[PDB]
Amino acid sequence: SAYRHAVERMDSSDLACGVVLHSAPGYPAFPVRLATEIFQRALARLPGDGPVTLWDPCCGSGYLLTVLGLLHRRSLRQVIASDVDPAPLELAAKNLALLSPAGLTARELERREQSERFGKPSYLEAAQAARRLRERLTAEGGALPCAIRTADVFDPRALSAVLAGSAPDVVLTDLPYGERTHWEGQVPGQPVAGLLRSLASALPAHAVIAVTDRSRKIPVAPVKALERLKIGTRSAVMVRAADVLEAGP
Repeated sequence: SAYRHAVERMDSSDLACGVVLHSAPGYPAFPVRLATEIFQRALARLPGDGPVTLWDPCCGSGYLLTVLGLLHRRSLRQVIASDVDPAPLELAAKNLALLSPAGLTARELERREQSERFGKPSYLEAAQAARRLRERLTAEGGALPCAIRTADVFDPRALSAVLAGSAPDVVLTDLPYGERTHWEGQVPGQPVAGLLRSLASALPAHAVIAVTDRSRKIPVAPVKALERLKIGTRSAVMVRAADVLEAGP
């Protein structure tokens, strides 16, 4: 596949994992360029272009959702994060804190304090990145409403509490490594199918569900794929919520 939206390689350095946004040893970053490509492909499959509610129900460290929240602030009404275990969620919460000017100010201050203490140039590189992100966030809509809760995405009855009355237009998630057959591989068909059915039970009919994995092709049949892409070692697939429901059990 070719980049349709992220056509020219951007300066995504301010959003790099471990600069302003928070890194973890146990969770991967996600490439910014691919994140924005997938998100823009999903937006292109929505009926209209009003403000979008975006949900990541396997949010991990929250890096992915936070990249999208900042980068695509102008296109977003709110973001929702959820995942099954407490460990990732502590870090996801730190990342989501960056979706307000106050959170970015706090991170910038932390980096400036680290500069004074340690003297490493990178801390000041990070403080300036946080300042720039805050300035863009302020100009592009201000604080982005966000919520984060624990929930098992495979349990459809858990979902209404995560949504708290919101109707997500886009789900975008990087599949958790524990759902893979093994660490090297990919999530198999039955788990993917169950994930999609669970989500579609909670979403409005028009919602676009976009999932990505380390694989050549993510199995969704008998659901019809709206669209697929392959970039590097990663693939993505998008489906419509209404179509998932039409496929049956």
